Amino acid sequence: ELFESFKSFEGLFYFLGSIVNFSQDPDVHFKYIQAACKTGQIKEVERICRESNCYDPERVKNFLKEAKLTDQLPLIIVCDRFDFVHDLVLYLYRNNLQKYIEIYVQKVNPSRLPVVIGGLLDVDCSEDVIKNLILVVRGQFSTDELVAEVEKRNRLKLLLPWLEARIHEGCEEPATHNALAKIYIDSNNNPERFLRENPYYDSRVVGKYCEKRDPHLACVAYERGQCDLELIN
Amino acid sequence: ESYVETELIFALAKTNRLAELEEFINGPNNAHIQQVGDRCYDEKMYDAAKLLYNNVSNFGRLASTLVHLGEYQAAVDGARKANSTRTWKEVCFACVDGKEFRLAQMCGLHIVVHAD
Amino acid sequence: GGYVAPKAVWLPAVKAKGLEISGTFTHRQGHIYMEMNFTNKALQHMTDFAIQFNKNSFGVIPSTPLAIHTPLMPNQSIDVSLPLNTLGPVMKMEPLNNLQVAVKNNIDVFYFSCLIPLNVLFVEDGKMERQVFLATWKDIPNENELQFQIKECHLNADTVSSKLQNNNVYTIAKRNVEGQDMLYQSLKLTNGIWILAELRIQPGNPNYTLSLKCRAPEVSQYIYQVYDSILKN
Repeated sequence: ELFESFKSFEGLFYFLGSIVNFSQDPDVHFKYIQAACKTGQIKEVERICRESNCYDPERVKNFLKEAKLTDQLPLIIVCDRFDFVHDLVLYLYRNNLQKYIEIYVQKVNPSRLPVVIGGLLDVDCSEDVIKNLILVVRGQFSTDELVAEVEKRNRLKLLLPWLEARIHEGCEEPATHNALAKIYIDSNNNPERFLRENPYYDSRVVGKYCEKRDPHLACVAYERGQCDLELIN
Repeated sequence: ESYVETELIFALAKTNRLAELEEFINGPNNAHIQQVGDRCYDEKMYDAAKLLYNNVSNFGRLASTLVHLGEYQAAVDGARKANSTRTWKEVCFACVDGKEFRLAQMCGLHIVVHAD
Repeated sequence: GGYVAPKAVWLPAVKAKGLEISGTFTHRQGHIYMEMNFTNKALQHMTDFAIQFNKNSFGVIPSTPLAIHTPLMPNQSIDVSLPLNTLGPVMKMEPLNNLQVAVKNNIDVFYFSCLIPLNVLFVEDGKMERQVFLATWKDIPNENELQFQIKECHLNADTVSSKLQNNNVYTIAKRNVEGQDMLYQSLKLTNGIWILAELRIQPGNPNYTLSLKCRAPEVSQYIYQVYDSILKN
């Protein structure tokens, strides 16, 4: 407080930046952060803000959404470290999103792809950029929950080119293959020839789908899967 | 704060001073909608959570508040983009009760995808 | 193996500039250890660890330097087994089993105390011959005899005996007296002090009477405490 009494440019800033070593009062550390932002050098501090995580990211994030920097990207890190993704990407749609989401999923984490995309669909975004980011190289991904949030939104019609390019080389993922099966259910035809030359999809899955729809197709479904008792039932 | 501001707009609903509330709101609110924003229609003090959820784009919730409010045309006008199974059953049952039937079927189109 | 209390926090990080120590004591095949976990909750590397004890009732000291050879990095947590012996200076403390400790690192020296469970001081050669037991019991002044209650115990004499034996408390004789089991037991501390005991188990009584005779009766309360712990754990 005697520091901040004056201008208190950065002296006791460096002082804490030394003392931070086993310094567990996160409030003074956040004030220290504010200082690092006075003349922005959080660059070399945001890194330890990744390490130092004994604080309350709420008023922190508020300070951030007041701290204008236009290229900060620890806010995303603390965000998904505490899962403030909803309101974060919310204000992000409010102002702008071009690559922040993208640079996050590429360098930081392609894990939360599907959930954030579902958020985008919730905020009723522009599908094109979703296509584009899908084109952007990723790491890992789980399709099941993605198409689940889809079936909530009912707007899968857009990863299908991704599946096209992907199976274009022939990834034998029963996941993506039954996803194809779903989009073909949507396509409203008879891929029994496809159903047979594709052993990759899950017949049990497509059958438990078409329970209502198409027993005349659950036939060949269970016949690929030899699900005779299910065929009976 | 948020407390000050949230309960502030809450009391503003208590005093129905919307025509200046929502206008002040455009500033750095530092508050949290959808909590007092809830309380608005919760306390039936409508027409504001209308505006709140508007400036937060809370489709359906806002449309439901239109319903309880008696607003029914712009209700479907928001449902056309909201398009949640909720939105659809809302507009269906309400508009039937609203005794509008033409637009009722016009919106009932969008549910028949679900035979349930 | 005998009873070993779960580790407890001995020195919290916030009182020690980020150093957190948890600990317990064990006795392993005639050898006493102070088993600890050191965690660095600070932002500086910690080095130059050292430890010493104040003079204490049973002459407990570390027998070697503290075996921490690498810097303990921020967020790291190591297990440290410090061998102890009872060859050190003796000063009678209150409570009798209290141990004052100083731990140093490159940041500062920190102080804490902890209580030594006396069973780690129960030696292997503590089984009195029946003849000697009777004579010693009789030799010790009757005023030295102290009575304690092991509350809510339901172990059979046999189980009592086996558990105690595992902690170097030997059953010398058992007397069945109208349903009651009377167990006569001996144990011997690292300082040579014998403690004789009569445990009375009665039918319908959920509480056992532990009667202890010692030439240094001040010790008795503490034997009772750990006797109780061994039976309840």
